[PDB]
Amino acid sequence: TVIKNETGTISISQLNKNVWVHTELGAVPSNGLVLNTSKGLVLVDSSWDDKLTKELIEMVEKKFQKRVTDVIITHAHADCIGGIKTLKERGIKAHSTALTAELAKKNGYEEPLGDLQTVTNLKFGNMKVETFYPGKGHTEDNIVVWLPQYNILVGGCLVKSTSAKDLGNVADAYVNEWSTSIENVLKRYRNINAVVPGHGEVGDKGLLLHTLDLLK
Ligand SMILES: [Zn+2]
Repeated sequence: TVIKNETGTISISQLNKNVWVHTELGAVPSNGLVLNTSKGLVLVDSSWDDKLTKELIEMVEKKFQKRVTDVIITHAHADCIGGIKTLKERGIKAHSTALTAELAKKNGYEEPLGDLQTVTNLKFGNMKVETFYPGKGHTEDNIVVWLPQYNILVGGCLVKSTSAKDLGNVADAYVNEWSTSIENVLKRYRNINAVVPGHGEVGDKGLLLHTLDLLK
């Protein structure tokens, strides 16, 4: 099941019952998650900017007939925190680590909550979510999201997709530490099913090994 906007720059597809993957084109595609809970919609990352972000929010609210209550910002880059202004004026809580919050202000973005610690467990209705800071990699502040009831890992931009041969923007990256950070994710979650990369299609733990390979 896949739903798109008239333009084709925004799509939302179902992973399973309450988990969907949203993708926006900026033409570079960017992934995020949409969690349908008994108490509102929770998103993992926003979109490139405020127009795409408002538009994404509008679609999911229309489809599920619920409000987006929270959003998890994985790092301080446009494809993740691009629509923080949109989120704040709609009363949407933008969760982020303290580091991500200061880096956002540093990049001229409105500041997220800065409430997430190294390991944080959030539960929205019946939907369990865990955020984990593995260390520096793609950016200094990048975190991953884990859904223990489905064993789905949102590696975000710390993980590259299967056909990706480029690590992307490393001007802000910590290439050398990146590998150790992926290892921490691997040691922390032993039984991973699906992993969502920041760009590209959903895969498995093989995506993390693939990324470590690119990093060698
Ligand atoms: Zn990034």
